[PDB]
Amino acid sequence: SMATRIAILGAGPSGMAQLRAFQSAQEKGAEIPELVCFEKQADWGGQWNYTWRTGLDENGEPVHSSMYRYLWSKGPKECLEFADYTFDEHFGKPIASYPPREVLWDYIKGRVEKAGVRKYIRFNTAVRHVEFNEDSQTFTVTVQDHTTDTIYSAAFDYVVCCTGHFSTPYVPEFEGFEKFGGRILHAHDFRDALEFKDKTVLLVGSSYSAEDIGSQCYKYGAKKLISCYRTAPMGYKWPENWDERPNLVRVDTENAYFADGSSEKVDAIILCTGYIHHFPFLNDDLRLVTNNRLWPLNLYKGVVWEDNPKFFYIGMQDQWYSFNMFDAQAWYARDVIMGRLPLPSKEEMKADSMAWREKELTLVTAEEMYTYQGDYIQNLIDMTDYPSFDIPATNKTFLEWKHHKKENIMTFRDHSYRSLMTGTMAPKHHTPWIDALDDSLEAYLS
Amino acid sequence: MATRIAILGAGPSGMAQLRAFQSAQEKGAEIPELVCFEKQADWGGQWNYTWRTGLDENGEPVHSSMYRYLWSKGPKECLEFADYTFDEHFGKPIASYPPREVLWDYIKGRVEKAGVRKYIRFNTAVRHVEFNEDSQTFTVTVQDHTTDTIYSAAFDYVVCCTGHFSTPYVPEFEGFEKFGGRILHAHDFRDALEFKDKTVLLVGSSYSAEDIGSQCYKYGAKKLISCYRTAPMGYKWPENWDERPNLVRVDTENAYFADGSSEKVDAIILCTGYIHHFPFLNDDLRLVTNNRLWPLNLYKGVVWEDNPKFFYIGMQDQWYSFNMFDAQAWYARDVIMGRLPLPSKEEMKADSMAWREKELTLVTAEEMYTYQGDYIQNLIDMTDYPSFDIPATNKTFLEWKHHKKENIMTFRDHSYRSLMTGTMAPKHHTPWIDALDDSLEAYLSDK
Ligand SMILES: Cc1cc2nc3c(=O)[nH]c(=O)nc-3n(C[C@H](O)[C@H](O)[C@H](O)COP(=O)(O)OP(=O)(O)OC[C@H]3O[C@@H](n4cnc5c(N)ncnc54)[C@H](O)[C@@H]3O)c2cc1C
Ligand SMILES: Cc1cc2nc3c(=O)[nH]c(=O)nc-3n(C[C@H](O)[C@H](O)[C@H](O)COP(=O)(O)OP(=O)(O)OC[C@H]3O[C@@H](n4cnc5c(N)ncnc54)[C@H](O)[C@@H]3O)c2cc1C
Repeated sequence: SMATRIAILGAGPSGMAQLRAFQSAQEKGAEIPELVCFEKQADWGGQWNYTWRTGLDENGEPVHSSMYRYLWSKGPKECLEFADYTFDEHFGKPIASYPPREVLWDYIKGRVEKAGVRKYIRFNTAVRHVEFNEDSQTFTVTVQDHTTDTIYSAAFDYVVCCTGHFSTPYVPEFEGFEKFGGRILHAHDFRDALEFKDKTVLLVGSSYSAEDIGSQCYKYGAKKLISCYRTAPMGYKWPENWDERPNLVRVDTENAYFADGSSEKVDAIILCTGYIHHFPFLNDDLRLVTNNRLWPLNLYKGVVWEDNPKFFYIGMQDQWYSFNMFDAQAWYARDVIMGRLPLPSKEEMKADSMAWREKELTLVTAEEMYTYQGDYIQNLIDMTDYPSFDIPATNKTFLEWKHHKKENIMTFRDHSYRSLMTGTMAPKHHTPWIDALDDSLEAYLS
Repeated sequence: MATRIAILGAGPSGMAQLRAFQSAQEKGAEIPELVCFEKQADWGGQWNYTWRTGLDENGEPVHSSMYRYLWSKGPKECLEFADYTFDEHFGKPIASYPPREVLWDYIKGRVEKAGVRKYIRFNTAVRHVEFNEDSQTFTVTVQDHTTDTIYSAAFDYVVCCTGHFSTPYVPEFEGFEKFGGRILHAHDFRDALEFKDKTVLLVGSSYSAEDIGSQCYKYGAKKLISCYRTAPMGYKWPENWDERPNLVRVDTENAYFADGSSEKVDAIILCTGYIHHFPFLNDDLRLVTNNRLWPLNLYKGVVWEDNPKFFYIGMQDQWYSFNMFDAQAWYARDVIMGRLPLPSKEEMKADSMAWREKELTLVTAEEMYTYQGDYIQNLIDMTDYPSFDIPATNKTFLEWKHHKKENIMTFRDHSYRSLMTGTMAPKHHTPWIDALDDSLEAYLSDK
């Protein structure tokens, strides 16, 4: 109805938030651009759409989801609630604070099922190339539609990139991998923990993947777990059959050797070494290059590409906050696309981003980090009609979560926190984490 | 010479393409400028083994489907280069079914001698090829992973040598989303010892199934089941390996089959083939076909009929391999160089149709490899590729077929005669089943 045409790449949480932002503005009576969203999977959800598939999907594209069986929320759900679609509204009842994948998946779909935005999406279509033409001032987006096996392009006035940054593995090599006889994989290819039942598992890395894949491995009966770190130990007090050591240095037919001179028989090695920002459809003029951090550079307000401000990136930061961060972002992007918030000059954009980067470098403690992100989110929601929830109250919730993890890393998921949107407190779940062997939504909600 | 060629990939076909040009210039011709792009850090293609699975370190798809303990699948006598013999490379006779590392060494040998490595830009992935109608040139856009830059270059011709056995065809079966063992495609199979003392289901009834089964067996898998969609492999298997009708569904631990059987299974390996997948090509340049002896739209099986400045090498199914690619690369070379002019689109189409009509006739393995030999024969008669004896190579194939029928676990223990040198291969020092060391070093010593 407005003259322009927008392309949204990806229908993960960020892609869905972006459609939702437009749908919301129009429901309040605005005229909005034409929307096309492209998604390579057959259904929306992004990471949350679980697949048994590993490696390359059935059309030959990279498998996107890194999620595995038995995965549950990693932080209080109370911290990732939508300000415009509460947990109360979706579920009709109170539920525990750390829901399984399927439940959280259900929740986010619910919002966009209600919004009726599914119709903007062309599923099973992979983005191949985006180019900007200087003379028309438009982007040409080329895609492959895998349902018809045709490749075609279309012209757009703005492009919002919502393709995530936790799907292309960073996989470093260690000496002797070419002759190790057990399995080597990246966290990205981890599926069923029962595959590692009665086995000795090495996890390389000291971040969330290593904490969590370790825990699932443990909880489903891995015989022994070794996890090893490059910089500093995770530092949690692990179960009896799990130990932390200095980094792996080499491997041979059955054995792993470590930097402290230890050595051990190992059955499988899981690289929990993170991901890279990888945009294979973008040229150097549009393509973001960064490591995982709270403040990537060259994004104004963390979302506008400074070299071509008709291009936007959603959710490319590291994530303490997640779902409502993407909303705050998508709402911003929407508003600038729609002319409601004009942009400053390239010089001020750069100055502003530099200030944000300066402060990022200041940050030492987990507490400072999520607060920094809250400060960021706060800035965004103040500029748009996103409902402004209570950021400091969400920070306390993060703080409590931090503590519970320290107390006992195996039972942090058994606690409860209060919604910052509704005020409702979460009930205890009906089963302790360690004993809830059934990841299904059906079991979680009975 | 005025023009500029882009060669995509430095596997056996890419290397053959470089070698054809180098050869022509060694006999005194002026050749085009050459750029070859390879995404891996070394040449060899499938033969360059990687422990990596899924996506490689730059984020590109892992290319090699090869696994530890792999050896040649047919007589080496059948895949010898007519211009670089096994005798010349190795300085001695060797057995007929060499390991991966040994064949790898042999093909690199030819191009190390030719000095063509300097044309290649390694660690560079091809992203897009476009043809511009107004300049009549191709713009090839690539990412260099050493510098992390994306750039383009203009070319007059493009030869595509990126292979067709690297993007898995992976079908879904009911209940995969809840099975608790591993699911993988043959593409991701690396060490057989990962399946020691385990029960392994192999879905499929072709070469991957035969060979991944055999490796699994030979390295001590407890039990093997292999199931087929159309017809059984039909070989007489070991005692802990059986063939059944197709898998229908799966649950937490169990596999159920079409004949009503059911079994506890540890790992499922899909041995279901690959797809021709060219993610850098638009519909005007992109070949779409299933695995076969005669894909359609390739004139002489190499020239893209819709834009004859674009060429495809090694896109057929492979009885013959390495010297088929040479026959082709030499043909492509000669057309690109002006030595062989092309007919009209109409005759290209008519000729291709005739070849396809015959491909539909083929029933027996013997007819199939003979067809391919007829095809190869046609190509080498048009270029100065040395014409070896195709009928003699056909016999070798035929003997190989027999040995496989007699005993599927000892076909690799036989020996055949080179069709290039006449030399007969010696017996290997170790029976296949007992040769647990896949290394070049072990294969070439005398114990
Ligand atoms: C293993 C794991 C566990 C996590 N757990 C939690 C958690 O418990 N809590 C939490 O808050 N966050 C968690 N996260 C963070 C997660 O990043 C966010 O929750 C959320 O998934 C961000 O979604 P997104 O839309 O930005 O990207 P994604 O969820 O990755 O989705 C991006 C979309 O882009 C599509 N796409 C990509 N490339 C193309 C292409 N070339 N063409 C077409 N479409 C394309 C993908 O198919 C996908 O649908 C987890 C992440 C991982 C990897
Ligand atoms: C598991 C397996 C076992 C086999 N065993 C035998 C055997 O024993 N005997 C036999 O005769 N044949 C065998 N083959 C057949 C095999 O196809 C040929 O031997 C030979 O490897 C074909 O070489 P190629 O150059 O055509 O393709 P490939 O060997 O696949 O090489 C193609 C090259 O293209 C490069 N490439 C692809 N995409 C890009 C890109 N986008 N950008 C840059 N570079 C790219 C690749 O990295 C690779 O180097 C086997 C095949 C498989 C899968």
